Amino acid sequence: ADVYFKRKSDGKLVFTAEAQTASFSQAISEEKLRGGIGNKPLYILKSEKEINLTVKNAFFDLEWLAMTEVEYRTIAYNPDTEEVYSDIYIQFPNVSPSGEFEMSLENGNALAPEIKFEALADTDTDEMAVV
Amino acid sequence: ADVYFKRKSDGKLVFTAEAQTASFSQAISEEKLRGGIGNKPLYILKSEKEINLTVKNAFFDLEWLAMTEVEYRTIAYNPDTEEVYSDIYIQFPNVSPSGEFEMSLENGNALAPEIKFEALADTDTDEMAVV
Amino acid sequence: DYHFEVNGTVVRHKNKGFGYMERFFELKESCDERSKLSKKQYERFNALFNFFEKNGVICMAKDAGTLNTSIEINSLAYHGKYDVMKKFIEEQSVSIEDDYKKAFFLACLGRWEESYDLYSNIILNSIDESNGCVYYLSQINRYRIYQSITQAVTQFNGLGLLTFGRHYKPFTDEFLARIEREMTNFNIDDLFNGMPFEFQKKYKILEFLSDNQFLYDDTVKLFELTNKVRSEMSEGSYSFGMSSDIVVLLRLYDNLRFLYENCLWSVSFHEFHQYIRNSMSLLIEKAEYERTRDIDELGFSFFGKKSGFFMEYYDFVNISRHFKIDDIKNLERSCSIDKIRFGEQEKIEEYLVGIAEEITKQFSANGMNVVFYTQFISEAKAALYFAKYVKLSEEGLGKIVKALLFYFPERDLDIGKRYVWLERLTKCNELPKSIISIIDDFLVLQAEKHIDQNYSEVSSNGLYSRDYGALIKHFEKNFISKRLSEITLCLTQDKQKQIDFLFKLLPLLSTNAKSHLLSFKSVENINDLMNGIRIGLIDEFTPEHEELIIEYLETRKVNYIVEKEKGIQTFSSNDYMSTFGIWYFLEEINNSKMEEFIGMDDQYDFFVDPENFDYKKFIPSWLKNYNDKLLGKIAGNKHMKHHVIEVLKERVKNSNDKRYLEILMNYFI
Amino acid sequence: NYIVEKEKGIQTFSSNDYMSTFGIWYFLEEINNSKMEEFIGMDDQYDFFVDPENFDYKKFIPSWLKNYNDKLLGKIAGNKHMKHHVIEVLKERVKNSNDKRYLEILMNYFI
Amino acid sequence: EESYDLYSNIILNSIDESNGCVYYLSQINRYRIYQSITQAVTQFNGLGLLTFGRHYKPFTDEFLARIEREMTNFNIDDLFNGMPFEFQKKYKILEFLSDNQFLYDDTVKLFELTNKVRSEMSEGSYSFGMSSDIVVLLRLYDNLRFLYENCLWSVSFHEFHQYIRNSMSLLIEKAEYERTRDIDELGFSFFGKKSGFFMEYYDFVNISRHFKIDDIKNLERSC
Repeated sequence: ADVYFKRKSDGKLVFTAEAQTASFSQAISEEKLRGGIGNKPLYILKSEKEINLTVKNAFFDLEWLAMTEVEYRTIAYNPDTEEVYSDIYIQFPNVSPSGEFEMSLENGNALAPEIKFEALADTDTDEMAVV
Repeated sequence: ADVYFKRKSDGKLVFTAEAQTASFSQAISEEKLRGGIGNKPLYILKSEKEINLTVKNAFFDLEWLAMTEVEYRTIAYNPDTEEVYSDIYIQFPNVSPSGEFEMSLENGNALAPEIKFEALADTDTDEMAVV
Repeated sequence: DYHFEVNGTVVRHKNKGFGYMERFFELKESCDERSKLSKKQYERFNALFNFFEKNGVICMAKDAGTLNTSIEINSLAYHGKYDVMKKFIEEQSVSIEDDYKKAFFLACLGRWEESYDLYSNIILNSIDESNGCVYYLSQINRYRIYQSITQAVTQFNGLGLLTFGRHYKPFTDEFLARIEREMTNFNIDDLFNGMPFEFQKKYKILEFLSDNQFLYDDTVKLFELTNKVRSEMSEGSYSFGMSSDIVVLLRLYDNLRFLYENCLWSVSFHEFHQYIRNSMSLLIEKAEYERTRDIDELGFSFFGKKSGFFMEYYDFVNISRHFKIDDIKNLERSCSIDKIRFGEQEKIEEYLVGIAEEITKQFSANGMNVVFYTQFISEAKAALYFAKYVKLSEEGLGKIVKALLFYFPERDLDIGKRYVWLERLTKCNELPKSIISIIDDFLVLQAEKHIDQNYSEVSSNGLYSRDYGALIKHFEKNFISKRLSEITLCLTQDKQKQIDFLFKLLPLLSTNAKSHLLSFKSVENINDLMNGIRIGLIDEFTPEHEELIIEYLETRKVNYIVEKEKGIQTFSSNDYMSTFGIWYFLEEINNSKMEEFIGMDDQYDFFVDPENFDYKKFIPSWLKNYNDKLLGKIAGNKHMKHHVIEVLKERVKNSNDKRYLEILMNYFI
Repeated sequence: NYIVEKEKGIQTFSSNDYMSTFGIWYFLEEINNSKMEEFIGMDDQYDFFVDPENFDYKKFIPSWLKNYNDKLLGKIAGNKHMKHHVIEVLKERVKNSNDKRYLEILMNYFI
Repeated sequence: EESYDLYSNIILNSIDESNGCVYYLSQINRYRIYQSITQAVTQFNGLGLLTFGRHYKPFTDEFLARIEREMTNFNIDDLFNGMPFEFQKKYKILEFLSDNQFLYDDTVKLFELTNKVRSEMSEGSYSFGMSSDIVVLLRLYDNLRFLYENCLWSVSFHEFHQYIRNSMSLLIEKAEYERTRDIDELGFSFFGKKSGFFMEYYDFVNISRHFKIDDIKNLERSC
């Protein structure tokens, strides 16, 4: 389990770590404010998928530190020792850099903390790509 | 909710305390064993029901402590009568103590521990009689 | 400088200088580099290798690889080998450390006063040899065993007289005087500070044990991890990489090992019991959740396979030791432990039968160690209650069943309590004949206890020897108990209580014994009626019997009228009126006089007049007590189905109880 | 793309919300084209609605129902062939899963 | 930087009047604000520019150099012992403030109460008299008041946020279960006012300050 964080359209590596929490929260049809209810012309509204994902220990690129929107990929061949086939490159291209301060200070620094981040969307829904 | 642990033999209170928890267990383990399941010629409807009551600060009257099957009897009164008030005296004619050793001692203090006793039933289910 | 994770890996934390710890692991794989050191230096490296591998220290975090590891507890005390301790006390003295193990075994065995004396002898002999570590630990352990005896007599002084039926004084008043004198003005907080400094700088890792609230850093971390895990469970997040559930699992084992090893008496402390109880109960909760988890389209493939967590022998001991019977029930009602695989079952059965023989010796030969009994009955009960989830052999079950129905004191396990546990054992494996023989001997023993002729079967659950016969008849359709059969000739209207015993033990009696009973002893009051139905003696509402029910029903109104004038409302939980109503609900009994009775019991009015019954007073908990066929065929009728439907629809979203959900799924479709 | 994905030997299941609504359109009969029925394999939901009779219910995901509104669930309710399959999967995952949405779905239907 | 410099003046001018507590609290507060600055510069110079995108430098490099000068090799556990003996026996109430892990005894009781509360609500137990779900509310109010009074900077730390977040979430969950409960023949509402718990002003700000969108979302989906 590893994360390669790159700047989209720039290709520069941001940091490497290991993902610990992966969330794939599904859409909920409870709001009732979806619209087009009484008329019901056509069922078009699909899932408003929400996905959150974090990392363990970020190691930022030294070259990227010099000059002081972003893609991301992973590697996983652990199940059934299928390393030659069944490759899964979890590709969210427009992951949003997020995260909170969370001043704990009662354990000291733990290298890099758990960086919050989620995948955004664009004109065409490209939230997640297995390849 | 001040309880008075009475004695079945004579009536002298064993101790008095205030109620902490009164758990009326709502659970029946369905196992096709009770009743007349061999032939089923009628109905029984006698599922076991469990009642427990725990206190937090006993009294331990000295006269009973002199001599070094048991009951209890209590009242429940709230000054805010509001619109409904009643002289509810919950009492089980046969209750047996079931307090464990419960030695914690990490804080260094125990004071009056939580005395937990379990109600019983003899011949007909005369327990849980509010009278 | 370096942070040692609980998994086994290490990571630089404040090592701003050379990576010596990484260098040590750098030489771990390089054979030739180790030989390049001096002979003594190479010898030290070998010793550190033995220490690190025993302590579970693994290589650098970069070379993670497989990190799943099962810890082991070599301490005999944790395994409850009470027989081994008995001979371990009388092995004289080889070394102070060997005496330290003896003292810890002495405390666990229950001989606390002897254990306290042993701890007193340890500190006096620990002046030299620079062995302050055992002196340090014994000083704390002497304080803990001093604390334990103080509450023990306090429990005997208070809450002890009624529980045991009398007062017990395992410690002489002089001993209680002696222990407090030696413990005067002793504050344990500064023990690490108030003790020579060469220890203070070398054994710094032991500073966390001096304070009385030493069980705080782990519990706080467990509490934070519990919150972190519960957040994942609600949100359904997939724990990639190292997962907190594995972390807490490893942390408790390290805490369990570090305390049972090195002979720390705090292992029996309730906070440690609380620490383990909350630790494993969280693990059971996530194990149940993982099995009952939605298979999402994303992240379905991860490190965890199918049924990633397995119940092992060590977990069973912890469950059987650091849990109480009520908390186990909460675990059962929250998580179904029968679904999760129980590994190394053969390594658990000998522990269960091993705890049975200790029970057998305690309550059969002479007396029992009461101080040990209090500290052992909770573990003893928790082990037998949890035995339902493990397959057991015929020989293993026989000893446990013999222990269950022949040695447990009634003060902690009444007649009703044993049947609940008996059914658990009987449900796991089909009842063989050998177990029935032990059960049969139990019932006849109770009959012979009627010598005083004032003993009455009183049970907490309301279940009597009535249920033991039902279990026997359920598994063995035809079974006659000779011992009870022969007893009837000698009894001729002499012991009425023993006479009443036979009525509810009828299906195990012979043809001649049953003929002699009903010859002139039979049903007279309403109590024997439902007993006969459960027995099977009474099958139809004879005209005389229907008179008995309404006659008793008439009595209730006499008190009902008078209690209303003074505002009283008697609600004794006899539930007989509910039985009368359910019979009338199928018009199996057609007397109209009892239909006149109304406003007596809320359940009773439900059955007699279904349509016009005031459903606002209906209680859904009564539905848990009802049969299958009546609920199943009532669907579609809609005369009274619709009224209860409103309650049924409410319970699925209001309550998380699975029993309510099952009722609305199997029926009312 | 689907056929060429086997050139590299790896299959693709992209969580993009195009194929999902196409089967719903065919289920609602808002499209009446026979060409689109030939497309099988791209999305599990797509095969669930385009060809429900031969759809492999082992790949069914209960979360799909939470996305469907009352009408779509009402329309798929009582089809004499989905009704049998949808009831079985719902009964299994109303006890295992304690989400309140699953409870509501089972209660609005099969009364 | 101004707060650090100002806190230097409080301790510097507290030499006289034998205040003790004001000097002691400001000294602890000085370490707390310095602790916040340590990861403040760590989350700006470090972490690159991820949440923001432009390198903000709120504190000068000279300021970073000096603050470490005096703050090098500082241990807060001995600060209370480092205080004068007269203060030690006179202000012993503040003895646990020196500990970095002071948010442990309070959390342990809450964690102990949470297990008791969770077990109580699973079995349908009724908390007669001193209800175990009210003491936790009383405990957090004192912790919130005492921390916010006397002007302590520790209230902004993540560990304190965890204490309130876990304690307040349990109260919401318990209050949800209380109203959404089965009725028992013996467990009637003799004098209980149904839910009983009501969201006061002080309850809302606790949820609006210590919770997070990730944390609050699971609360909604559960209660």
